[PDB]
Amino acid sequence: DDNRPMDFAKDKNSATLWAKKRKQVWLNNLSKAESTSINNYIKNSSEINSYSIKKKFALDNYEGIETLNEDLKNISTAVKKSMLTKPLYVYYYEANDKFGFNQNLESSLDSNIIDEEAINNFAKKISDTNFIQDGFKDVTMTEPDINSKLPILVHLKLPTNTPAASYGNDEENLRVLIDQGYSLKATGLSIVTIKGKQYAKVDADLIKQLNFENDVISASQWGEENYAPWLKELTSNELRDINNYLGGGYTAINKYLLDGTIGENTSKEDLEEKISNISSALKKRKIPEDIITYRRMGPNEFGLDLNSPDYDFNKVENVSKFKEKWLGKTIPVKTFISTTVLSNNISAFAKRKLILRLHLPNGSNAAYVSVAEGYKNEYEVLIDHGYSYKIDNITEYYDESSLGGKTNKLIIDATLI
Repeated sequence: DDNRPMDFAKDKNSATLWAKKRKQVWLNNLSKAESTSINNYIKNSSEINSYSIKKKFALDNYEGIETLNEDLKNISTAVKKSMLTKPLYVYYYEANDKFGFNQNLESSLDSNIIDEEAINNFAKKISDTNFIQDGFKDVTMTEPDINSKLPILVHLKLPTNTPAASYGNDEENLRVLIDQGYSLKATGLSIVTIKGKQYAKVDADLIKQLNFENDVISASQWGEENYAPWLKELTSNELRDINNYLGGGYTAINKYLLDGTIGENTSKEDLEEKISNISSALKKRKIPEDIITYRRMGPNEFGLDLNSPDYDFNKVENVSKFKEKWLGKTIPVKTFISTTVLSNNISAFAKRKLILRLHLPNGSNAAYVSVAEGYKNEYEVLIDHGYSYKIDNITEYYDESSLGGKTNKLIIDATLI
């Protein structure tokens, strides 16, 4: 029950009373599998969250580890039994990395003090961005009196209905477990002093973006519902040249857009005609709400060869190089952008190491082209040529599967602009 403030602030006694009361009931409402899985999270959260990432980006017929699948499912159903009846502010310390920001926030002259230039740049970086939150998240009810090393204090507002369960082995320092599927949107920034030391306080809202990840059924229903009319209403030439692009025409078309190259069993005129028809098609029904889309990018899309030493992300140095190079950069895109609404890996591009996770905003000129017959299983959203995207974050994970290439891969969170 929620007969409490929205923000316990520094009032640990109240927060504890509320939490104890909630948690006891919640625990009595759990299955033994659910119970087991929450205790698993207590023991093993890091492994479970890492695993959720490996799993969502894996190929279709990836089996994984059974007990961890159970933990994903059971933790989620468990916490859904503890939904908030009103908003709750929660707290956690955080590092630069989680905001895709690689400038030191600490002043070079005084360790207790935030650097002014850095915090201003930070202010820019955290704006105009929905930070996807992978895995589950556990947070504190109160401003934590721990002498944190970390530069950032997140003050996160959980909305009404958020599954957020009171849990932990210490009844006097119960934590809050937040269900996966959410993103973080900054609502304010300030410097605060805690025990003589400054922190960048990021006020943010927890929000939920459309993001099907592995939910093929939902993704298909959404694509059909929003773009079937689009398909039926195409002009004959638009339908023809979209069909051509999809059927393998994309290579020549996108190459022409990239660097004007014309293999001349075609003409500049024909290439221009197909591009103009596909583009006009893509302007016909703007993306109706923000949606996360995905692309397995080849190394060339970032100036790399398959055999470039820098492409070797199994060395930490190269991941660092890549992060320093591309973090926060704006990438102009002359080509059409083929994406999918699924996080699933794709056989034909199974070993590609760069995974674009692109925030595709409402009003973008793009279409779910997989409504077209014979393409239902591609789950593809095609974006118009000429856009750009900014890189919000670069996050590595190890794809241990052989078909995936036994390699670290980089989840590149980006926003279309």
